[PDB]
Amino acid sequence: DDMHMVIRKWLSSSVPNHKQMGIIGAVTMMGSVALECDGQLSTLLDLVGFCCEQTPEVLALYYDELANLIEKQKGNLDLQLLDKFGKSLVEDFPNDFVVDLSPTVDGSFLFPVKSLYNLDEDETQGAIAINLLPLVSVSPICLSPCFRLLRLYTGEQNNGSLEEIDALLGCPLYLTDLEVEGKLDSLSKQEREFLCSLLFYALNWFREVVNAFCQQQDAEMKGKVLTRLQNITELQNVLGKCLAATPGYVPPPALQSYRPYFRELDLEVFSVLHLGPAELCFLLDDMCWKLEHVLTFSHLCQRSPKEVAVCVVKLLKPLCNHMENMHNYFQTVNIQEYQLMSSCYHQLLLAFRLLFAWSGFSQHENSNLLRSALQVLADRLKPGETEFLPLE
Repeated sequence: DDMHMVIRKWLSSSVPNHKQMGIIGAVTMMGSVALECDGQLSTLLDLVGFCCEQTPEVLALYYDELANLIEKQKGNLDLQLLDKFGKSLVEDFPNDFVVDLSPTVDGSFLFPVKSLYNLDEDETQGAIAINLLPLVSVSPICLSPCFRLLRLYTGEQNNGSLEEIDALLGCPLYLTDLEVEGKLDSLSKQEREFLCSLLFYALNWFREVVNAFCQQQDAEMKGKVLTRLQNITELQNVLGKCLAATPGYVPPPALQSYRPYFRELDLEVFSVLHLGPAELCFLLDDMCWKLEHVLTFSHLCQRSPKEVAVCVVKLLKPLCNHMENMHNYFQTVNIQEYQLMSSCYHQLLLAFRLLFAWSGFSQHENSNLLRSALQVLADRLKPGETEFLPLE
């Protein structure tokens, strides 16, 4: 009763500071049923809805709270209890964001709506699309939290996430013509600020979907993932020239100045390396930025440094194959390609030093991990047959 009272008091508190802590405590309390349980939960969620039904940012934090809850203890979460609280999203999401994809879309938008980036579905589900342009003018901020929770719930209900949300991967996106990026001066700080926000939201949506679908491996899925990665790098290249003409801008809470505003990239994404130069440079930059902090940001901190180390060591073979390809190219050997390859090489070596300089290898418990990594490198040198050779 005391906990419920303090949670309700914080929910009704006028100062926004710590009001988010109310929803944090609410999801923490709901975690207690993660083995008449529904009554107190219903009262708490009624209070939360009353105190945040008109707050979009609070709704975003609420969805993120469920996402973190499912991610943390998704192994043995109760299916029926989770469904009884989360059944609303199945109707909430497509009714809000899943718009019709008819070609007769019209309105008072600043730029025309074009169905860019048609997926592998050649008109199979043309009536389904993500109408971001009418939505910006259900709020824009909450899209990727809601998609994250939908993905996690579908993974809970069904082992393969394809059976529920398979059509979402190849959907088009409502956007204007990229050629307008050349005529930036025509914007006059009226259209430029409008389209900057839209470009950020498009990048965040693409990051969310590639984060969702990359871990699951199926026939032809990986090609769609790689094409989406190409779409991300093309959009980022457009955004660079766009933001070059913006003296200042404040993006939503969610060219490395805009690093923290992007959606966090899951550590499973680097399983994709098992590709052009731009995508490889982008992924390696993300990996190096993570290892520069962990081994010397909310999602990867959930797991210990030992888990990060074993996950990184699992990927050592494709890195070696890439390095050998770089060596062959440079021996055999286009200013842009030369710069890209030099950056990739410098990103490959920095990752190597950050792995091997990990202080935790001083302790004796991690002898097997270091022996395995050195075994991989030695097997890369010779034909094989390490046979558990001596350390020297």
